[PDB]
Amino acid sequence: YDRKVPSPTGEYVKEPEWVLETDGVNLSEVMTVPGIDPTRIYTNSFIDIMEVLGIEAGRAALYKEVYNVIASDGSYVNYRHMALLVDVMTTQGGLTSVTRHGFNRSNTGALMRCSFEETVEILFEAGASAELDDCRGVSENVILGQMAPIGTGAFDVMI
Amino acid sequence: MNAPDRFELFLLGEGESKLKIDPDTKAPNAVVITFEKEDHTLGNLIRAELLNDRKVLFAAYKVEHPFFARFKLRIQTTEGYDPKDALKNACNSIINKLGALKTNFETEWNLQTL
Amino acid sequence: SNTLFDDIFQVSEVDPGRYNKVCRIEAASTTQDQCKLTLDINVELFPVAAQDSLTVTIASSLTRSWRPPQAGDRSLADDYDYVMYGTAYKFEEVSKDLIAVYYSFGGLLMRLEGNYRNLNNLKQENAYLLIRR
Amino acid sequence: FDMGGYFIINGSEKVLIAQERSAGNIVQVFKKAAPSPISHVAEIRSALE
Amino acid sequence: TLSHLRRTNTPIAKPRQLHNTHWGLVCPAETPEGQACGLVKNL
Amino acid sequence: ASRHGQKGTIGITYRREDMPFTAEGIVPDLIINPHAIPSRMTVAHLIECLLSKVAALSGNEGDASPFTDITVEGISKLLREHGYQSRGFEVMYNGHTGKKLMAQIFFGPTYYQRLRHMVDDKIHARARGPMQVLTRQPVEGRSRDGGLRFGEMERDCMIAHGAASFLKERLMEASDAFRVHICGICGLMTVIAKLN
Amino acid sequence: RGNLMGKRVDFSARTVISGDPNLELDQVGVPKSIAKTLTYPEVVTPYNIDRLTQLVRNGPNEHPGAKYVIRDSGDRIDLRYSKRAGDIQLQYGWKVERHIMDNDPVLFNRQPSLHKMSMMAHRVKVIPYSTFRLNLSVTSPYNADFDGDEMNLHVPQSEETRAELSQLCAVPLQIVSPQSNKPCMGIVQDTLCGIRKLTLRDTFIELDQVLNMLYWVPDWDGVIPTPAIIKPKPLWSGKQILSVAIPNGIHLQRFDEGTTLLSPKDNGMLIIDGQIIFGVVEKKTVGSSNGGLIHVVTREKGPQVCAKLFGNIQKVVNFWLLHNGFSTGIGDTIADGPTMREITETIAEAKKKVLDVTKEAQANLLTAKHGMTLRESFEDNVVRFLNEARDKAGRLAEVNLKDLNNVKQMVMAGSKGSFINIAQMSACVGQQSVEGKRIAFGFVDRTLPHFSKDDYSPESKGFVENSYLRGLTPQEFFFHAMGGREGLIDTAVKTAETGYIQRRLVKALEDIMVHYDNTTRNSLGNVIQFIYGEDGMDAAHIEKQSLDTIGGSDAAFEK
Amino acid sequence: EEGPQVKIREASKDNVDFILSNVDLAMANSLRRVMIAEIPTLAIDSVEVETNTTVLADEFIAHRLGLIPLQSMDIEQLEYSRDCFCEDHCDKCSVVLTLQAFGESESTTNVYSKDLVIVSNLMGRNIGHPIIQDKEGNGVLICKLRKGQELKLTCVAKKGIAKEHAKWGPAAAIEFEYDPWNKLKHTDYWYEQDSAKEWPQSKNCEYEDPPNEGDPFDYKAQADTFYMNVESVGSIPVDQVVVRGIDTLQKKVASILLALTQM
Amino acid sequence: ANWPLPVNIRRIIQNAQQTFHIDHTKPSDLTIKDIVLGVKDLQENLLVLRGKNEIIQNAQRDAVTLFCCLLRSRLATRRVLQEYRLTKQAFDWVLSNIEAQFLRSVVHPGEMVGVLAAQSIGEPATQMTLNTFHFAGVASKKVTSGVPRLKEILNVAKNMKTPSLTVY
Amino acid sequence: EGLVEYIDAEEEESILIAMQPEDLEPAEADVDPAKRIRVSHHATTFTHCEIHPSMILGVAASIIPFPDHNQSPRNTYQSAMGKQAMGVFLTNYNVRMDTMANILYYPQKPLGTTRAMEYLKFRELPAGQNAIVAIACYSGY
Amino acid sequence: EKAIPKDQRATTPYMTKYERARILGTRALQISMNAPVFVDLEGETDPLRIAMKELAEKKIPLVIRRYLPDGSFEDWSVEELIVDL
Amino acid sequence: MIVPVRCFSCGKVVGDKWESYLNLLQEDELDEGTALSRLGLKRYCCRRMILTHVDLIEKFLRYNP
RNA sequence: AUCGAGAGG
DNA sequence: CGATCCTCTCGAT
Ligand SMILES: [Mg+2]
Ligand SMILES: [Zn+2]
Ligand SMILES: [Zn+2]
Ligand SMILES: [Zn+2]
Repeated sequence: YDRKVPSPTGEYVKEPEWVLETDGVNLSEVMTVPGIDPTRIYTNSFIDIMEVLGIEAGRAALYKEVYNVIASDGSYVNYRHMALLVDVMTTQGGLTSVTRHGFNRSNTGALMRCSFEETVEILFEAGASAELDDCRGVSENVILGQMAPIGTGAFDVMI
Repeated sequence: MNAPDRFELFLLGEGESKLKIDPDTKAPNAVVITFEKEDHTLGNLIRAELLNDRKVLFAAYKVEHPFFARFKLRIQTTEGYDPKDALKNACNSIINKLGALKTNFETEWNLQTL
Repeated sequence: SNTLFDDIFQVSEVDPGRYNKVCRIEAASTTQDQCKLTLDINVELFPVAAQDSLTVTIASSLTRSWRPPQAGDRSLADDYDYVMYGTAYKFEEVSKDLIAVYYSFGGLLMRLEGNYRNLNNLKQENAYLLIRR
Repeated sequence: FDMGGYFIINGSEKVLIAQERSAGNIVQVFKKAAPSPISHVAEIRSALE
Repeated sequence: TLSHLRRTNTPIAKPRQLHNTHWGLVCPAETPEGQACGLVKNL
Repeated sequence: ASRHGQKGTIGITYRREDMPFTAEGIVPDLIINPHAIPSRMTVAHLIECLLSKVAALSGNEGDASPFTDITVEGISKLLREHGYQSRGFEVMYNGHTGKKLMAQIFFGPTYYQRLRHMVDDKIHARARGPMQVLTRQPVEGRSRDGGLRFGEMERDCMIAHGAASFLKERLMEASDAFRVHICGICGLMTVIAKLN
Repeated sequence: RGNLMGKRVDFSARTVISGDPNLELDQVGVPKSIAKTLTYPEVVTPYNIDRLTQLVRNGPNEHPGAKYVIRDSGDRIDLRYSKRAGDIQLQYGWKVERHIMDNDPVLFNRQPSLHKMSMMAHRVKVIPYSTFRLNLSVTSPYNADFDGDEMNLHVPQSEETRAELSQLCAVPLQIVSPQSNKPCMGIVQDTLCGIRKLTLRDTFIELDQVLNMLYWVPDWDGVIPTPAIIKPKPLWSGKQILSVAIPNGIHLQRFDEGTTLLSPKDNGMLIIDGQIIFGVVEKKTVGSSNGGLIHVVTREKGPQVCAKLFGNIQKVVNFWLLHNGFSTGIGDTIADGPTMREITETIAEAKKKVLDVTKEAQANLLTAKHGMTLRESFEDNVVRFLNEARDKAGRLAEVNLKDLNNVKQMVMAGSKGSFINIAQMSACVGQQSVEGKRIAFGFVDRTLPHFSKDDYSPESKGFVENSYLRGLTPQEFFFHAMGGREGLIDTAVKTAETGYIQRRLVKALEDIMVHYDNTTRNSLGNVIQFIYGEDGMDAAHIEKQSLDTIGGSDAAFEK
Repeated sequence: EEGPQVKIREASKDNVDFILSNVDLAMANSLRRVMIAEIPTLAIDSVEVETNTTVLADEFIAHRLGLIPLQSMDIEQLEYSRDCFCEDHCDKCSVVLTLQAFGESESTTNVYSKDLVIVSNLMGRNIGHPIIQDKEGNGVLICKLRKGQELKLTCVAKKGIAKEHAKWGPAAAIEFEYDPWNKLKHTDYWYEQDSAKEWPQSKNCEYEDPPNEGDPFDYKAQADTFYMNVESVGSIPVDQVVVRGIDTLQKKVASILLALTQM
Repeated sequence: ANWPLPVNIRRIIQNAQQTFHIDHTKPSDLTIKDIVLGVKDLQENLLVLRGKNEIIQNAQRDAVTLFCCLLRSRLATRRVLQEYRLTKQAFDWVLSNIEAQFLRSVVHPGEMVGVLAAQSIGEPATQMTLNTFHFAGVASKKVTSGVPRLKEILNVAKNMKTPSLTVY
Repeated sequence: EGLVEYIDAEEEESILIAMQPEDLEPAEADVDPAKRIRVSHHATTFTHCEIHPSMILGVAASIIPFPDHNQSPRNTYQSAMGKQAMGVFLTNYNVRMDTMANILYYPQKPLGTTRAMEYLKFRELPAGQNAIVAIACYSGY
Repeated sequence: EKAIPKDQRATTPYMTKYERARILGTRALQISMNAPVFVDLEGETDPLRIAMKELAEKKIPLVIRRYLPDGSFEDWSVEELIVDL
Repeated sequence: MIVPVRCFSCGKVVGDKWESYLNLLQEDELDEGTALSRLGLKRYCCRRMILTHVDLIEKFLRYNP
C-alpha cells in the first residue's frame, strides 16, 4: 500500500508499506495476533467493527463505507450529508437499517411510519395500543393538509 | 397551433411602428433604433454602411430573438452630428449604390446574347 | 509620460507553439549584458525572424471609449511598425538587483528583465508597446 | 405487400406472440447452495407432447 | 408490422443476456430498453 | 431521427436566407450539433452521409450493408472524383452576413426518420377541472383534461427547499381540500352538520 | 401514497422542452396557449384596477387577458360565456383570475425529482410555439436534454406561495449546490466549445464584429475597450471581448501544469478586476467546477448577478461561434497512414505477449502467486496485455490528431468526448466483457461455432481489434453486442434499484431539521447532531481551502 | 457607371452567371437574401374542391397546386388582396384558375399544369399562365387518374413573397463565392496532409491571381468582387430576378428614410 | 491541506489588495500588536452558538477549532506583511469581511437537512455505472462496490458478499 | 439436392462453420490498410458455411446502414425507433378504417441501403426522407 | 409560561431566509388585500416589492415566535432582526 | 406518392421531369446519373429528389375504385 | 371506472 | 411486504 507519512525534516513523504488483505472476517481473533498494528486493523464489515470496537467506531466505519461507494464512482458528496445518515442509523445505540425492519419500527408518529411501508398493520396496532400521534412529522401535516413545521412553517408569525 | 401567422414577419400590427428612437442611457450622442418587421437583410446592410461614415463612432445591430422579426441598431456619432442624420445618410448612400448596380447590370444584360 | 523604457534587442529564438498567427519571441538587449525580453508577437501582422535587431519601447500615452483612427489630422506617437496596448500584472524581483515586469496585451504575454526600470513602470492599467524596424 | 400471419378478431388484427418455455424431457444437473443439505440435484421435466 | 410478427416473449439464471447460442437465431440488437430488455426478443 | 439512435426535436425553423449556404447554393434541410457525435460514437452516421453524398452525385444506390469491404477511403476517393473534399467537408457562408465561416461544414444527404410524438399531441395545461368521484381529486390524463401528479418525490423536493405553504396550497387549494365537523368529545367525523 | 403523500393537482402544465440561447437562466419559455389556460387569482387594488380592467376586457381568448371574475359572496363570472363579459365594472376586494403573464414565479420540474434542483422557480416568458423553452445552463440540475423530454410547470395561487418560490426556490438562488459545495450549473456545449476557440491567442477579432459583440452584452457600459493591437490594424483578442461579460472586482487564479505567470502553452487562468490576463477559458474555468468563475461570481457579486453572467457569456460566445462555425466529419476519426501502421503493430505485439503467455500456461512453466488459480492469473494477465494494447493504440491515435481536429477540439474544451471515444472510434474498440470476465464458452468449449474447441485467444474470447472507423467483423460484432446488452440490462436494474434506495433514505430522514438551538433533531425532538455537520455551517457557503500550517518541512514552516 | 460594377459571364433563359465587382459584402448578401425571400410573385393561395375521386388527398393536391410556377411578369399591376378594397378577391388582386380532369381512357390519365385554365379577367397583363419548360409542353404533373376518377377544383392565385411561403420564391438556388484563393483568410482549411491538394480548386480561381507565398498577409484588404449565379423558376425571367431584387431592396431602404420624416 | 471550510480568505485578501490599490514598495502602517491582537479578537467574534453557559461556550469553541486554524495560518504576522503586504485600512476591512462572511456561512434554523442529505446521496447513486468496477483487469481486486454494496450498507447486511480484513 | 441444411443450436454444437465461402477456404501463401483486420485461416475442418453474417440480424436491425461501424447500444436504440417512424404501412391505407394511421406525404427510398432491404420491402414502402444534413454549431438552437 | 425573557435570548439576531420569505409573503398578502402601506411607494405597484421596501426601510410590524424543541419560544421583532443575505 | 413539385432544398422545379426521367432510362437506355444530369439536375439536393423518389401512386391507382 | 397490453423520457 | 419516477395511447369486459 502507498503511505503519506512525515519525514524527520517535517515534510510528508511517500513510504510504501506491506498490508495484508483477507477474504473473510474474524476481527476479535486477528486483532490479538502478534506482529500486527491493533490500533490500525480494518474491515468493510462495519457490523463487526460495531461489536468489537463499539458504537462510535461502528459509526466511523459505517461512514467510511458509504463514502467509499460514492468515492469509487469518482463522485463527491459533502461530509455532513453522509455524516447525518450514518448518525441516524447510529443514535439508537446499534445499527438501525434504512428498511421497514429498521427505521420504520421507531417510536415516531403512527401516520408518518404508515407513509413508508406496512401501511395498514402500522395503523392497526396504532389503534390496538391506542397510540397518540404527536403531529410534529412532515408526513402527518401532509396527510392533515396543514402547514408542516418545515423552514417557512417552523415558526409562528405575530402582530 | 401556437405558431404565429407568417405575415407577422413583414406586416405591422396594432400600435406597431417601423422605427422607434430611444436615446441611449449610458453613452453620449448615442441612440437605439428599433426596426420592426425587419431581419438581417436591412440590419447588416445599414450597420455596414454606417461604419463607412468617418464621423460614426459606433454602429452595431442585433436580433434579440429569432421568433420575432424586429432588430435593434445602436448608433454613436461625433459631437455635433445627430445619429438620425447618420442613419439618413447611410440609407441614401445604399440607395445610390443600388441604382448604379441596377443600371450597370441592365447595360450589361442588353449586350449578353441568349 | 512619454516613454517609460526604450531599448534595441537581438532576437535569439521565435517559436510558434501550435499557433498560426502568434509567435513567442526571445530577445536580449544589444547594450546591457543582462537585459531580457520574452514576448508574444502577431507574426501575421508583423513577422519576426532569428537574429533580427528590433527597437522595443514602453510608453503610456499615444481612459475613455475607443474612437476609430479617423486620421483626418490624427497624429499618434508612432514612427514604429507594431504597436500594442496592455496591462501590468506582476513585478517579480529575481533576487538582489535583477527585477522583471509582466504585461498581457489581451493575452499576448510579455516579460522584460534587467534593473534600471525602477521608478517608471507601476501597477498601471496603462502601457503601450511600440516596436520599429 | 401485406404478409399475413395475423388473425382478425371482431375486425381487429391480432398477433400471437411466440412463447419461450424451457424445453421438457431434458436432464439437467445443478449444484446446490452452501446452507442446503443436498450437494447436487439431477432434474427431469418429463412431459407427453 | 414485420417486426411485430417475429416477436418472442420469455416470462419470469441469466435470461436477459445475449447468450452465445442466440447467434444466427435471435437478433443481437432488437430488444426493448428496460423492464423487458432481453426477455422480449426478435427472430 | 437518423438510422443511428439519434433522437432530436426541432429547436427552430429557419427560412432559406438565414441558413448557412454552399458556394453552389446548397442549403441544409436539417442542422445537427457536432456535440451529439463524440460520446455516442455513432460513426456509421458520418459514413452514411459520406456514401449517400456520392450516391446522389453518381446517381447510384449506396451499399451500406454491414460485413463488406466498403471503406471510408474508397468512398472518399469517389467523392473527390466529383470535385468535393473527400471527407464530406464543404465551405459554407453565413446566411445572416454572407461571410465565409472559419470552419468547413461536413455536409451531405442523410436519411432521417419522422417519428410519432408531436408537441401538439403532447401539450397539456389544466387550471381547475374534472374531479374524480371517490378521491375528489383531479382526473387522470391529457385525454380526460386531467391534473398532473405532484408525487411524493416532488413533495420531498419542496420539503428540502423549506416551502411549507406552497406544499400546503399544492395539497389543499389545488387538488383535495374539505370542511369537516368534529366532535370536541370523541374527536370524530360524527357531527350532523345542519348548516343554515 | 397515491392520494396523500402525492396527488393529481390543478394549475399544472406539461410539454416537450426546447433549448433557448436567447432566454435568461432563471426564465422559462411558456407557450401562449398554456399561459392562456393557467391563471393567477389576483385581488383588485387601486394599484392594479386599470391593468385588471383592460385584462377582463381582453378576455380569455386574447393573451394578456383573463377568464373568471370573483365577487363578494364568492360567485364566479365566466368571461368566455357571460353576457356582461363586455361590461364588468371591477370592485376592490374582488378577484381577477388573470392569464399567466411575463415574470410570474413558476415551479418548473423534470421527473425523476431526486434533487431540490429538480424543482425551481422560473420567470415566465410567454412565447409563440408549443415547447417549454429553457436556458441551456439550467439543463444539468434538471438532467434534461431536448431528445424528446417533457417538463412540468406549476403555478402558485397565493401571494405567500409566489414569495416562497422567488425567495427560496429561484434558479439564481439554487446556482451553488449544498450537495457537493460547488455550483450545479455551468457553461455547456456550443458555448463551452466556442469559448475555448474564442479564447485562443490566435483568435483575433475586428471592429465590425467587436462592436456587434459589445452591443450583444446587455449590461455593456458602452465603452469600446482599447484594442490589444493598434498597429497595421486595430485588432482585439477574444479574451478581451469575452472579459466584457465578466463583471468588475472579479479575481481568479489557477495554475495547471506548464502555468508560470508567463503561461507558455496558455494554461491555467488569470483574471483580475474581471479581465482575463492569460489562460484559455474552458470547463475548469467556466464549468460547474469548485473554484470556477461561477462559484467566485455567485459568492462575490450575488445570485442574480451570477445568473445574468450565464446569459452575457452565452450571448457573446454564441454569436462569435455563430459566425465562426464548428462541425465534425468522418475526417476527424481518420488517423495517419504511419499512425495506423503503428496502431496495427501495437495490437500485434499484444497478440504475441498473450500467445507466449498461453504457451507458458500450457507448459506448466506458469507459477501463479499466493491466493489465486494458475488459470485466474493467466486470464488476469491476458486481460491486462489486451487493455494496455487498446490504451496504447488509442494514445498513438490521440497524439496524431491535430488541434484542427474537431473531436480533439471538443475534448480540449470539455464539451463532449473523452480519450476512449477517440480510441474506440479511430484505433481499436478493445476487449468486451460480460460479468467482469471476457467472452464465455456458451457453446461447449467455444464462444461461437466458427471457432475450434478450447480457444482462449484474444479474437476468440471477445477482443475487438478494429476501430468503429475500420469496422467490426461478424464475431467482433456479436461479442460487442453481448457486452452492449449487459450495459442496457444493468442500466434498467440500476435505475429501479437506486429508485427504491432514494425513497427509503428520504423516508428515514424526512423529519430531520436544524432547530433554533443549532441542534439536528427528528419529529420526537431527539438529538441526531448537536451542531449540524459538526460545525453548524450551511453546505452551499463552504469551499476547499488549503490549511498552510499542516504541510511542508519544519524548515519551510519556520521560514 | 459610378459604384457597384457588373460583368456577366453566362446568360440564359433560366440562369445568369455574373461578377458583382466594387461592392460591399453586406450589399452582395442582402441582395442574395432579397433574391431569395422578398421579390413578390403570383402563386395559388386558395383551392376550392368540388370533386376528388383521386388516390391523393384534397390538401395534398392543394399543396402541389401552390407550388406550380405561374406567370409573374406583370406582378406590380396586380395588387395584394389584403390592400384591395374588395370583399375577399377580384381581378385587381387575384387570378382565377380552374382544374377539371376525368379518367376518360382505361389507361392512367395524367393531370398537368397545362390542364389549369384561366377564368378571371386578366386585363391584358402577362400574369397567371402556368410556366412550361417541359419539351412535351405539359408542365408539372399535378395528379394521375384511373377511370371513375375525377377532379374538379378552382384556384385563386395571389401576390406574395417567399418570406410568407416558399411557393412565392421566384428563384431556385443562388450560387455565391468570394476570394477563391482564401487571400483574406476568411476560412481556415481543415486538412490531413496538404490543404491545397485536399481542397478542390475553385471555378473562379481563373478570374483571380494566386496568393504568391513570398508576400506577407494582406491585412488591410476587404471582400469585393463576388462570383454569383442566379437561377429562376421561370415565373419571372432571370434578368428580372436581379433587377427586381435591387428594386425590392432599394424600396425597403427607402421605407426607412421615409419613416424618419414621418415621425 | 485542502478541506471545505467557509469564508474563502484567499479571495478576501485578493479583494483588499485591489480595493485599496496596495503597492509592494511602500512600508505598511501596521503593528505586531495590531496583527496579533487583531486576529485574536476576530476569533472571539466568529459566532455559531450564543448562550452564555460553559457547555454552549465549549460547543462554540469546538465548532470553530478548524476554521481558526486556517484563519491563524493565513493571517499570521509575517504572512500579513511579507506576503500580503496589507495596510491597517485593508487589514481591518479583511477582519470585518470574515466576521460577516462567516455569519452568512452559518446554517439557518428550519433548513430541512434530513431530506437534503437523503437526496444528496440518492441523486449521485442514480449516476452509478458498473455494479462490478473497472478493477476487472486483476483477478485479486474482487470487492463488493457500487449499488449492490450501497444496498448491503443500507440494509445492514449480516451476510455481505465481500467481507475483508485489511491487516496493518 | 442437399447443398443447404437446417441447423438448430443443439446441432450447431457438433459442427464447424466458415463465415465467408471464399475468404474462409481457398489456399494460403500487400493488404489494404483501410480494410478491417480479419483473423487468419487457423481452423480448417469445416462442415458448413454461413449463408451471410448479416443474417444474424432481424427486421429493424437489417435497416441500419453500417451497424458494424456503430457502438452496440445505438443499434438497439435505432431498432426501437424504426418502429415509431412514419411511412406507408400498406398500399390499401386509403381503404382501411383504423384508429390512427400516419402516412408520409412524399416518402423517399434511402440513398444508403442494406442488402436485406430488398426482402424487407423498404425501398418499396419507405419510412423517412433523404434530408440534406449539416453537422454544425449555428444559432445554438 | 412557557416563553423566554428578552434578556438571555440565544437564537440568531440574524433573520433566516425562511423567516423573511414567510415575512414578505404575509406582508405582500396584506398589501394585495387593500391593507395600509407604511412606506412611500416610489413609482411602485407590486405587493411583494412594496413589502420588500417596507422591510428595507424596517417598518413591518410583525414578530417571529421562535420555537425551541422543548416547546419554549423566543419572540423577535422584524425591526430588531438583522437582514444580511 | 407522386414526383414532388420543386426540390425541398432549393426549389428547382422537379415535378415536370419524372416522365422525362423514366423515358431516358427505358427508351434511351441511359443510367440514373447521366439521366438526372441530362434533365439538368446538377445539384445533389435536386438529384436525391427524383433518384430517391418512390411513386406509390402507380400502386394506389391499381386499387379498383 | 376496472383489468390488461404497447409505448416515451 | 417491499422491489424508479412521471407521462402517452389503445382494447376489452
Ligand atoms: Mg432525455
Ligand atoms: Zn362525539
Ligand atoms: Zn381585390
Ligand atoms: Zn435543389
